[PDB]
Amino acid sequence: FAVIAVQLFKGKFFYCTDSSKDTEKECIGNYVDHEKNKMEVKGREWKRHEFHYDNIIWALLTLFTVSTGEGW
Amino acid sequence: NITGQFENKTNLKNQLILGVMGVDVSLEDIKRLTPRFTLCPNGYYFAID
Amino acid sequence: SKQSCITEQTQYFFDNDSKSFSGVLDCGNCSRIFHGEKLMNTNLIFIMVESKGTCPCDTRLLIQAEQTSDGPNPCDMVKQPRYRKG
Amino acid sequence: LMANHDDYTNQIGRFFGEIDPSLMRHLVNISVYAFNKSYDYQSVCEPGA
Amino acid sequence: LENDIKVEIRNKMIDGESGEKTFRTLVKSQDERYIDKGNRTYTWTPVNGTDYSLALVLPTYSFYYIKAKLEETITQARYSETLKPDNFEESGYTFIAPRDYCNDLKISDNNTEFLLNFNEFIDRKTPNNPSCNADLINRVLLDAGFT
Amino acid sequence: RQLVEIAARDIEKLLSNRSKALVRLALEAEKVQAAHQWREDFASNEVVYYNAKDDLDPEKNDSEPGSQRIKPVFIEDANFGRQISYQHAAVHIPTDIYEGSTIVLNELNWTSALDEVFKKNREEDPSLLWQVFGSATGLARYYPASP
Ligand SMILES: *[C@@H]1O[C@H](CO)[C@@H](O[C@@H]2O[C@H](CO)[C@@H](O[C@@H]3O[C@H](CO)[C@@H](O)[C@H](O)[C@@H]3O)[C@H](O)[C@H]2NC(C)=O)[C@H](O)[C@H]1NC(C)=O
Ligand SMILES: *[C@@H]1O[C@H](CO)[C@@H](O[C@@H]2O[C@H](CO)[C@@H](O[C@@H]3O[C@H](CO)[C@@H](O)[C@H](O)[C@@H]3O)[C@H](O)[C@H]2NC(C)=O)[C@H](O)[C@H]1NC(C)=O
Ligand SMILES: *[C@@H]1O[C@H](CO)[C@@H](O)[C@H](O)[C@H]1NC(C)=O
Ligand SMILES: *[C@@H]1O[C@H](CO)[C@@H](O)[C@H](O)[C@H]1NC(C)=O
Ligand SMILES: *[C@@H]1O[C@H](CO)[C@@H](O)[C@H](O)[C@H]1NC(C)=O
Ligand SMILES: *[C@@H]1O[C@H](CO)[C@@H](O)[C@H](O)[C@H]1NC(C)=O
Ligand SMILES: *[C@@H]1O[C@H](CO)[C@@H](O)[C@H](O)[C@H]1NC(C)=O
Ligand SMILES: *[C@@H]1O[C@H](CO)[C@@H](O)[C@H](O)[C@H]1NC(C)=O
Repeated sequence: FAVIAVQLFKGKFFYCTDSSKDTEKECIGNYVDHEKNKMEVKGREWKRHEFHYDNIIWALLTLFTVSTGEGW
Repeated sequence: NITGQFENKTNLKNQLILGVMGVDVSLEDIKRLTPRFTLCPNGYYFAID
Repeated sequence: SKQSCITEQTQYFFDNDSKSFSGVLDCGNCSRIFHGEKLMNTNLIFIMVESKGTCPCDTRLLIQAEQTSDGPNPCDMVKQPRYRKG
Repeated sequence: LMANHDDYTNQIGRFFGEIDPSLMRHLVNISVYAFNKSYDYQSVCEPGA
Repeated sequence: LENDIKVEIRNKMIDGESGEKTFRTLVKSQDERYIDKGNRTYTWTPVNGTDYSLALVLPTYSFYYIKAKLEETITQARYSETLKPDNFEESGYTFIAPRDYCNDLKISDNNTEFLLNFNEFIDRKTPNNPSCNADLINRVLLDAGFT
Repeated sequence: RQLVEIAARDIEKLLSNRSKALVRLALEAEKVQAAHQWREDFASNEVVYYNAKDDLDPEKNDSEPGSQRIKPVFIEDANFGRQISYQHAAVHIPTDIYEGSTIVLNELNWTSALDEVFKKNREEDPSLLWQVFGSATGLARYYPASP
């Protein structure tokens, strides 16, 4: 199940701090963060989610996490 | 946008503009072309769109 | 701090060219006698009213000042809008 | 401008309507006082609630 | 203050054509507390090659004005010495309108500074022939003399 | 009538002066962009420009990888009332737009002939205020370089 979860979510657990940009080329620079409701200018970061599937060591730790129930 | 002209090419995005030029004219620059100190204080100039 | 605001304002002026105006003010259940004489060769008027300490007719006031108001009804001035050339 | 009352003169320079409005409301109806209401779209204003 | 004649004048101007119209108006005062029954003459012409349209409002008593002819080079001085802020008992207390008397003068809100600087720039004025206009300076000096 | 026509033709002359300045600027902008070749490599071929949202402190680390920033010398002009440097044109890049992308860097490249034409426009008409190319990629490049 941790080898099928790599071939299914490998590299796809990436996300950009700015919702509009969805590629690492685009997520450079600054952006206005309206979502906090106070209009502050932030920096665009290209990040993974904290619990990946990008590797067998990382698909076994994020899948034990599901087994213990938390944050699944 | 004038990239393909007289050697006519595909014109991918040659229908958009590059931008808009703009030069400011201040209303104090216009009030010096209409001097009011030869008129009585009740007289004045005014323009209109 | 402060914001822009349509403020209706009023001004008054001598409507008529006559110099003497007399009458009795029709106050609530009382009578107030007055005579207005406009001084010649000036902008002043002499109001000779003879009634004080009588019943109060001060229901409202005429406030000649820049009072905050809404503007003209914009739903009405789009039916016959001002002349305009596009 | 003043009055003979010696108390109105304390509020010298006030609009007469702020004191005895019935007088000049009537006077307006005799038409010794016309008036005009006009708007000043470009005037500063206290922030209301 | 909107009339029905002024609406006509506005619609005439917007059409970009020239004209002239004298009539009796209601001129709200500058302090927004009084109204006068004025007597104005609206002359207007279109600004060529543009969408605008210029007009000059002019009272009937404003068709003439005073052009101060002070070219003796010493009469202007004999009127100017009277404005100094030390003689404020033979003459009254004066204020000077902060106009563009000329480019070296810089107008301020501290009116006494403007009166001073105006006096110094009067002091050496003869070399400033192509610098600053004889019209306003002569008119103000002559008005100071008459006052 | 004479005063109205005189002031109207003076205003027409002013507006046509600025219209001719606009014509010159747009001619050069179209001609220069028509003779521009796309790129994606600005590490070696720097685009040197002043970014209007910069710090006056002499901090070298305020620059960006693909572009080397200018540190201008700001003199005081009472015509504009702010800090002005007539040697180059500032650039404004919105906070939501990255100043290092390829579109922005190409726009920053083909718009220095605009610097030259801005300067030559102001030389002919010393009274000119802001003249600016508002780019369709988000840039504004106004001539008198001010923060
Ligand atoms: C004005 O129009 C011209 C073309 O009409 C624009 O130039 C063209 O811009 C496109 C997109 O920026 C270029 O295509 C790109 O080419 C590169 C390299 O070949 C490639 O890696 C990209 O994937 C993309 O296909 C194109 O080469 C370029 N030139 C021509 C002749 O088409 C120009 O950008 C327009 N003006 C502005 C301000 O954008
Ligand atoms: C502003 O104040 C002026 C004061 O001159 C007002 O103009 C006057 O308004 C009254 C009431 O509408 C007019 O009275 C009527 O006049 C017609 C024709 O003169 C007459 O046939 C009627 O029997 C009635 O008496 C008066 O004529 C008019 N004065 C002028 C010179 O036009 C004006 O209405 C006020 N308001 C505004 C928005 O201007
Ligand atoms: C004068 O007062 C009467 C009675 O209150 C009122 O109906 C009228 O509208 C007023 N004005 C005129 C011009 O009659
Ligand atoms: C200008 O004023 C005079 C007298 O004050 C008056 O007779 C004349 O009618 C006024 N002008 C116009 C156009 O009404
Ligand atoms: C203005 O400045 C002058 C000189 O600096 C001074 O003499 C004068 O009192 C000032 N007046 C006001 C109202 O600040
Ligand atoms: C505008 O041009 C027309 C014809 O070209 C001319 O008759 C008119 O006098 C001009 N107006 C001014 C204010 O010069
Ligand atoms: C128009 O530009 C010319 C430059 O040849 C200049 O000499 C002239 O003063 C300008 N006109 C105005 C009204 O600024
Ligand atoms: C574009 O960049 C190149 C490389 O620096 C430069 O030689 C060229 O002059 C630039 N284009 C313009 C219009 O300045």
